[PDB]
Amino acid sequence: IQRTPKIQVYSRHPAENGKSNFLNCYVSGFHPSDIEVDLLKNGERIEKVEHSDLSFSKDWSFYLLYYTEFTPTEKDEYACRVNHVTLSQPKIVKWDRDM
Amino acid sequence: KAFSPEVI
Amino acid sequence: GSHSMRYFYTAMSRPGRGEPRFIAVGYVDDTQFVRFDSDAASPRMAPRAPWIEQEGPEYWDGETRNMKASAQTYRENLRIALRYYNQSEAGSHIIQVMYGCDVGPDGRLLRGHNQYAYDGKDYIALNEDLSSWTAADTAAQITQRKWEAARVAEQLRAYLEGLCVEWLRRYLENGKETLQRADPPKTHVTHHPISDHEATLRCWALGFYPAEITLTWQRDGEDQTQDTELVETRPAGDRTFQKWAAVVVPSGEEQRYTCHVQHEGLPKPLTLRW
Repeated sequence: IQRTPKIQVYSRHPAENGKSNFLNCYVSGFHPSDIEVDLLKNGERIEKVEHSDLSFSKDWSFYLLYYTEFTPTEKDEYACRVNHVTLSQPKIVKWDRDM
Repeated sequence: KAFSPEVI
Repeated sequence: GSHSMRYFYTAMSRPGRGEPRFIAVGYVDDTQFVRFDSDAASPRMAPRAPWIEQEGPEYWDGETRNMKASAQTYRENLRIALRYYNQSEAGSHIIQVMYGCDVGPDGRLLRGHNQYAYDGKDYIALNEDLSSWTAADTAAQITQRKWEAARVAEQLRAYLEGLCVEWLRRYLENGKETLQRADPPKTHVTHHPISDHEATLRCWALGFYPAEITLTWQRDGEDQTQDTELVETRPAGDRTFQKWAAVVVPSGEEQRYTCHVQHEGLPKPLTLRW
């Protein structure tokens, strides 16, 4: 039985409007390994997104870090969009500056 | 430094 | 366990989409230092930390030839597993391996590791004696018989006690400013009302290395294990990690709660409050 991804959306450094930072989406706990992840700015796909090399935890479930440079503001909205064979449609998680 | 592979 | 070295392999079949993908990564503790991907435009063993960069052409070519040979071997093991489980050539499947050594403060072997999974479930593991095997099912008992007949445990044991430990001690010396440096957590408590009658207290740890940490909430000195929400420890992207722990508290009672933080980088455990 296949395993669905946990998703956390967060910044490298505490957020400060107008200061450069990194927006992270960490996906973990999933099996098998193929996974689709997008970072979004006001609903729209960010082009330049990097990820870490495929690794796995002691329970065999995979993890990856997707990340991009960003400068947060009061009104810009950021989110991570994830699809996996275990999801009937893409899961969208909004960035919350306090989590 | 890695080890060599094994056939199951 | 003062330090560890670990290699992780994932081999994944994909019928109709070419040969199975093989990917390898190596770690010292929570620091990745090498990567191989048979899907790269030109696959080689490639550096992922600055302290491995100084190894010469003999190292990188030796590691490259082994990764190439391993990709072929794990492709065969994928073919063998189908006959072990009565499966067809049309479905996609995954083999994973983890292996390596833990050393104490004086560099001696504390313990050796070598386990396999198939489709994310335990398959076979070398026992702590580095001589005998635990198979999870009747398929892995076939492999066990094969490995007993070829004296495979002996070969691993020579590696785990020899080269594994020797190279680990080399990497710890070359990477000592980072590998032998713990970064303690920066900690604070935040407070977020949810109604007139309740509020969340969140205890934060930021900027720490290595990953291992304990965060716990006490109400009136008693651990609140069933009532605390803990997120998975997560990477920040600059080598350090992040984690929080949250509790929901009656308004007016916030001072009855204390957060407790334990980490290798702290001289002693920390107690915080809002």
